[PDB]
Amino acid sequence: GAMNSSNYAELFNNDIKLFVDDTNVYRVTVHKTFEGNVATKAINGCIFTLNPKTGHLFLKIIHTSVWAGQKRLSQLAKWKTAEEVSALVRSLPKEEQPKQIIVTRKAMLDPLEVHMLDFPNIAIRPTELRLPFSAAMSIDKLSDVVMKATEPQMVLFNIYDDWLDRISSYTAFSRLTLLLRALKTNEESAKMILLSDPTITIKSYHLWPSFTDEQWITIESQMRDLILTEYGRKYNV
Amino acid sequence: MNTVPFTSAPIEVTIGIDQYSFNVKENQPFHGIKDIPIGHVHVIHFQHADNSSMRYGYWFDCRMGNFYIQYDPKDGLYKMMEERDGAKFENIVHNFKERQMMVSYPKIDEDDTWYNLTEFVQMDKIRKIVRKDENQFSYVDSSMTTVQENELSDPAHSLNYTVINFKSREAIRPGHEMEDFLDKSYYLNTVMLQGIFKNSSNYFGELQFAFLNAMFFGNYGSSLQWHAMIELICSSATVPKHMLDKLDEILYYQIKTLPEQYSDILLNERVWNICLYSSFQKNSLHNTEKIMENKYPELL
Repeated sequence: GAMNSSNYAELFNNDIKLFVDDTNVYRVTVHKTFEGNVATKAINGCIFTLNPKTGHLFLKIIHTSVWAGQKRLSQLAKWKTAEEVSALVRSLPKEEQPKQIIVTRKAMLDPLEVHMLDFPNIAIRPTELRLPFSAAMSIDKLSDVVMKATEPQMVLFNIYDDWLDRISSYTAFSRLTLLLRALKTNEESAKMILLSDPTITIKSYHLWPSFTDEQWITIESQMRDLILTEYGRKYNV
Repeated sequence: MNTVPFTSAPIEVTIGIDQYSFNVKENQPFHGIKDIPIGHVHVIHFQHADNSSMRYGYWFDCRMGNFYIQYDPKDGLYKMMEERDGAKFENIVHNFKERQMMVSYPKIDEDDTWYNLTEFVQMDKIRKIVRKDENQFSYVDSSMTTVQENELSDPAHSLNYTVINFKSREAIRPGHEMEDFLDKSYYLNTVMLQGIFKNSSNYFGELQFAFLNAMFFGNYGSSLQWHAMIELICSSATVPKHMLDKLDEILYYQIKTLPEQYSDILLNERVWNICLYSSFQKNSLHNTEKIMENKYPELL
C-alpha cells in the first residue's frame, strides 16, 4: 500500500527499494514573446531515483532535446520518467533490481505500472509523505551536472557522502530530508548555513561539506530553526 | 409463439420473464408462461418471497427445445428442465392452456424494448460463458463470480466473460506503452474485435448479456464486465462509425430499462463521466448522453 509515517521504518530494512521523484523532469522558464504572448523555454531536467537505504542515486539527466516536437509535454514527462526508470531496472542485475518502487507523486503510478508490466513482482507504490526531493536541484553539484549536459546522461552519486561510515540509514535519510526540506523552504538561508565557514570544504567526490559529528549537530539545529522560522512567516503564527 | 409450463408453484415467489414479472402465492395454481416470442433469447428468473437475496434465473431459446419449470424441494429452487418427448410436452401445454392457468407474455406491439436489449445476444455465445453443456439453457444467480474475479474459486460455477485488463501485456504493445494506454484503439480493434470476438456483434452480444445479468440478478461481476466493455470503446480514438451509432442505441435502452432506484450500485460514476464527457467518444453518444442527463443528473 501507500507509504506514510506508520510504515516509515520499512525504508531501511534489507528489501531493495527506490524512490522516484519526477518533479524536475520537465523544467521551463516562462517569458513574453515579441508579440506579447507567453511562451515557455525548457531547460535540462532530471529523474531523481534514490535507494534510501544505501544512498545510491541514479540521476537520469533529461536533455531538452527529448521534448523537441512533442505536445502535452507535462503528460509526456510522466511516460518518459517511467520509460527511463524501467530501463534502469532492466539494466541492473537481477539481485540488484528493487522489490518496490515508491513514486513521490501519485500521477506516476499508471505510467510506471504500465512500463513495469514485465516485472509483475516489483510493487509500485504511492506515498502520503511530503518528501522534499524537488529541492534536489538546490544541491549545487547536481544542478551543475544537469545544466551542463549536452545529451541524455546517467550520473551516479551517493547522496549521503560517507555518512553511513558513522551513522545509520534511518539517520542519514533524516539528515538528507531535513537538509532538502530547509533548502526547499528558503534556499538562500539554507545555503548560507551550509557554507558560511570557509574552512569546511566539500570533497571532490561529495555533495555536502565534511562536517565533523559535532558540526552536523549544529547544522541540523540551524536547519531546524530555519524551517520553523519560515513556517511562522508563512501563516502568521 | 412458445410456452414454458410449470409443474407447480410450491412456494411464494416473484417470477420474472424478460423485463416482466408477477407475484405467485404459495401453492397458487400457476402453470407457466405462454405467448413467448420465438426469435430472441429469454430469461426466466426467480426471487423467493422468503429470501430476497439470491435472485436466479435461466437463459434460453425456445427454438432449441421444449423447456419447463419444476420446483425441487431438496435444492429448494425452481429448476429449468427439458422434455425430449414432443407429444408428451404438447400434451401438458395444451391442457394447462385449456384450463387457462398460464399468464401471457404481455408484449405491447409498439414495444421494441426486449429486442433492443438482446439484439446481439446469441444463446450459443451464452453457453460458452456459462459452461454446463448437458443443458440447452443456462443458469445464473446473484452470487456467481467471474473468471477475472476468480483470479484476483470453484470454476464450474464461473462466468467465463472475456477478460479485459487495461494494464496488461495484451493491451499494451512494448514501445507503444503511453500511446496504447491513452488510446486503446489497438486493444479494441486488433486484439479484441479481430482477435477474440471476431466481429462487433459478438462483442456487443457479450456486452448486453453482461448488462442483463447485472440488472436481473445484481451480479456484481456482470456489472464490472459491462463497464469494462463500454470503457474500452470510449477510450479508443478510432472506432468503426457503425459500432458508435449501435453503441449509443444499446446503452440508451439499457439506461432506459434500468430500475430508477438501483442507479447507485449499477452505474460506475467514473466510467460514465469518462465515456460522455472526457473520452474520445464524448460527442458520439447523443442519445445515451441525453437520457443520462434527464434521468440521473446526480451521478454526473
